Amino acid sequence: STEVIAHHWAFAIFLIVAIGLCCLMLVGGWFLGGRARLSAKFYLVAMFFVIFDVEALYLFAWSTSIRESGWVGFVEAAIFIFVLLAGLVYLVRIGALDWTP
Amino acid sequence: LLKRDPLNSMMNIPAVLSRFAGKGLLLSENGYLRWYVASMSIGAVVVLALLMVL
Amino acid sequence: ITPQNLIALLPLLIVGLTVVVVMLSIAWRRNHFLNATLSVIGLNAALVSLWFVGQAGAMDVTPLMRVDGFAMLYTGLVLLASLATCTFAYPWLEGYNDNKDEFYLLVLIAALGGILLANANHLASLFLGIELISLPLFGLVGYAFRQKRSLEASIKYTILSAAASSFLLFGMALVYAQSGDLSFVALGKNLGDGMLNEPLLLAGFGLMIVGLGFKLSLVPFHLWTPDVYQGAPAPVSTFLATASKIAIFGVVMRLFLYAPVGDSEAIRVVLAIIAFASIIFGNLMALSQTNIKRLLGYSSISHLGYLLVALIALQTGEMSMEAVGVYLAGYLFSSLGAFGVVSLMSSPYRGPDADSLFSYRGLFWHRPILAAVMTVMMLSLAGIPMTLGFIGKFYVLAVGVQAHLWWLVGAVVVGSAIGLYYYLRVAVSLYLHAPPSNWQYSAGGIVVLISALLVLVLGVWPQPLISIVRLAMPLM
Amino acid sequence: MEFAFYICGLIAILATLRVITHTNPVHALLYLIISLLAISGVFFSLGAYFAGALEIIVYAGAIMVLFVFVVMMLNLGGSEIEQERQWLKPQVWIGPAILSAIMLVVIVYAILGVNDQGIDGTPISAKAVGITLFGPYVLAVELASMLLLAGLVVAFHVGREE
Amino acid sequence: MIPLQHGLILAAILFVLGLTGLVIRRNLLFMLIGLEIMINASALAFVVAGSYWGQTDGQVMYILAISLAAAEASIGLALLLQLHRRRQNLNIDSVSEMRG
Ligand SMILES: CCCCCCCCCCCCCCCCCC(=O)OC[C@H](COP(=O)(O)OCCN)OC(=O)CCCCCCCCCCCCCCCCC
Ligand SMILES: CCCCCCCCCCCCCCCCCC(=O)OC[C@H](COP(=O)(O)OCCN)OC(=O)CCCCCCCCCCCCCCCCC
Ligand SMILES: CCCCCCCCCCCCCCCCCCCC
Repeated sequence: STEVIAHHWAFAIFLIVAIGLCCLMLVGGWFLGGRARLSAKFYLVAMFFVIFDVEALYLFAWSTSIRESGWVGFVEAAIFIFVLLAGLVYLVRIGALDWTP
Repeated sequence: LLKRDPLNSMMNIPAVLSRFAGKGLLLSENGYLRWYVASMSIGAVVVLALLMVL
Repeated sequence: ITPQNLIALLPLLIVGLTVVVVMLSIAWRRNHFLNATLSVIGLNAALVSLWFVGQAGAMDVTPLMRVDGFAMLYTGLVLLASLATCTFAYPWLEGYNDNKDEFYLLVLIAALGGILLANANHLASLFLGIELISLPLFGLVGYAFRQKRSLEASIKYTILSAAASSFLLFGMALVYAQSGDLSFVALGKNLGDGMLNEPLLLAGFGLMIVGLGFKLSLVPFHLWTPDVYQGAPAPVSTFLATASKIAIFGVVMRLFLYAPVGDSEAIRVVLAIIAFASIIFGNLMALSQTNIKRLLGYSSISHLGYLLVALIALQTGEMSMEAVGVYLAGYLFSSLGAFGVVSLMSSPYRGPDADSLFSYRGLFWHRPILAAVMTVMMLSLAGIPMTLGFIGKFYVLAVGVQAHLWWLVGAVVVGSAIGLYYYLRVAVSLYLHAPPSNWQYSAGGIVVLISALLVLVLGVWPQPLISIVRLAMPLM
Repeated sequence: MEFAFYICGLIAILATLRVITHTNPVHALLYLIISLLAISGVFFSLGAYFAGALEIIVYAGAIMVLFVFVVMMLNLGGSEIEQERQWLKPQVWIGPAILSAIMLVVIVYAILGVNDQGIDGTPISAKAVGITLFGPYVLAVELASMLLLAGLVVAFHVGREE
Repeated sequence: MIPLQHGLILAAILFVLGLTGLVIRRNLLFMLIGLEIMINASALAFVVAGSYWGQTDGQVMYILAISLAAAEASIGLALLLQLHRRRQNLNIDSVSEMRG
């Protein structure tokens, strides 16, 4: 088409101008001027983020087509979110989602 | 000449072959995970080649 | 979506609701007794609800799932394996100083994946069921991660099963690239007139064969089996050796049944070579084993080789599915009793530092009935008549004779003789001379005694098992 | 379409080649993130817009964050491994390299003889993927929720301190 | 306009690269990295196959594949943390006690 290729060109120019502006900014910074054991809680938090992010992707795909899925899709997403909240309650109650004991 | 029962020994030969083959096969169970992955990839190569040549 | 389709789903729903209920009960308080009882209650309930699914009939519940009596038989085998695993796990987990409750949640989720594989009619459902029995087994094999051997087995099984999952997924992707449909019945439909052996379809099936033959301990994807069996907790070894093998071979049975590329001669020849090598290598490597776990791993390799021999005769014969069912019942009871005797002698869990060696020599002179059960299962896995393992061996020999698979029949005989040597060595070491106390350990003893009595009774009188396996028929 | 597909495929191959040979773990993870960005660009070239968005959101934005977190936690700097460089000398890697090359050439031979009408590149939106995902694939959705639940339970059980 | 064969070959190249990285590396972390490479290559192959036929099924299998990849990366990094805690080194050849 015409508008879609104009928008593709605009998006590509946006990309390259932003990246070039940042790189030129750092290049000009380097040019100018004269010279002279961590705990497992971090792993657990990042891991919980990954698992709930994938489950969030499932809800992302659900949310776009609500009126094309009927009430059965709502029911299935309801068991999905129930298992989600059951896992969240399980993590909270055992101390997984607490930074301090 | 026959007092040691030669036919019994010649029929005992497959037991010797089985013991030798089992001892030889147990050397591949060295306990190295990297060799286990390598053997999985070797078996994948063999299976793929065998399926391609028929 | 019909409510009768909801009636076909009851094992899946009951196991999932048991998962949620046990998880919430753990979140309320950590009680080993209550959570274990809730787990076995949910598994018993699903096993009972199989009767209601049988009264529901047989139907295709999804483009994904299909339930018939074939699926109910495999579901029942998986549920019985899981129930035995929980029963052996409680006296084992009595000695575990860390959290004893996550074990049952992982066991239940693995049983859910086994049920999915029992009912799977689709590449997506097959992949999902494989991963659902694999990842809880990653947790369970290294449940005692502070123990050096259990951590070693966990790392080995996790790395190798992730690699095999990648192989299986890549093969599925190539198969879907050729076929355009992930349904089992369409895997070879778009070909025809002798053009069944397309190279991409064959290579995709080869990568799936690599993944599934890792999962079935088939040679040469077998080297993990003695290490993982020895390092894993003994109830986990029981669950792996019974439930994982049975569920994955059931779904492989179904895949080779409805795929039109299952009639390919190339795949038949490759599986024949794999079965031959599995039987011979698994029997030969167990000759000089003093560890019962590694010995049973090599034994599992050989028995899955016999099962593969029954798998090859699928298209030519007619009694191949019945042969697989009868063999799987006998193998399930035999491996259940064997790894159960190992489990109750390894119970309670003594800690990460103490050794967990079985020391079966002289077992009769201080623990006689378990020695009797152990030698009964040694005779059954040897295929000796008066045992159901012989009935399975007879079925495998019948389908190999009917399909004229003479090389595999000779392999069965030779590997049977080698198996006789090592099984009889174990069984007579039980009665040589060597240099609990609650009701759950008694329940585990009850479970192994019942399985031994069942294998003996169906050895002498195999007709009820034959009739109930023949009752199961698929949607052909 | 094709142009972006070929650069992104080439970038992914090059970045993976730097991944499997590098010694520094953070640098290898950075090359892996670059390869994931390239694979997402490949997905956007094919019309799988949801797959590309997920390749950035989930793979580069969650899983590689977990790997980066673990590497930062352990402070890995080649404990008698960077000092050895065992994987660099050809007497170690010459076997696995030709083994993987043989497997690759067999797979490529299988690929080379198939029907290829060409990928159209018409965008399959995330709405259609949602309709299918909550139409014919709802058991997959539920059992994948239980799959991630199993992974979460296992990873908490193993990755504690006490 | 894009051939299906080219996408499949790209996925195969990434898969065999991940397998090589899995085999040749003694550190467990690079083994996990190679596993992630292989599973991402398989997911890419499924996306290519689904996009060729004009079906959603390829992206759905991609979603299932990345769910598995997230779970396996979580479990593998937990096991690697356990190994580094117990043995203070990530050499996978030292985890070789069971043999025979
Ligand atoms: C006449 C030809 C035509 C007719 C052929 C009929 C074939 C079937 C009937 C004959 C079978 C002959 C079997 C011969 C071996 C019998 C087993 C034996 O002798 O075991 C003893 C031996 C252990 O005793 P020992 O020597 O003390 O070893 C110490 C162990 N660390 O044990 C061992 O060392 C290990 C034993 C391993 C298992 C036994 C070997 C099985 C080999 C395959 C048998 C099937 C037939 C194959 C063809 C045979 C030759 C024709
Ligand atoms: C320049 C030479 C090389 C220099 C070094 C490498 C730089 C990065 C190169 C890769 C990224 C850019 C690729 C080129 C994109 C240019 C725009 C383009 O070709 O758009 C076409 C198409 C538009 O969409 P469509 O409607 O299908 O149009 C087809 C015809 N009507 O577009 C599409 O369908 C999708 C467009 C691509 C996907 C979005 C962008 C992905 C970016 C990935 C970055 C990867 C990491 C880079 C790391 C660099 C350092 C190593
Ligand atoms: C053939 C089917 C199985 C038959 C039974 C196998 C054996 C089961 C256990 C029965 C009891 C064994 C008692 C052994 C006593 C040994 C005494 C030795 C004294 C020197």
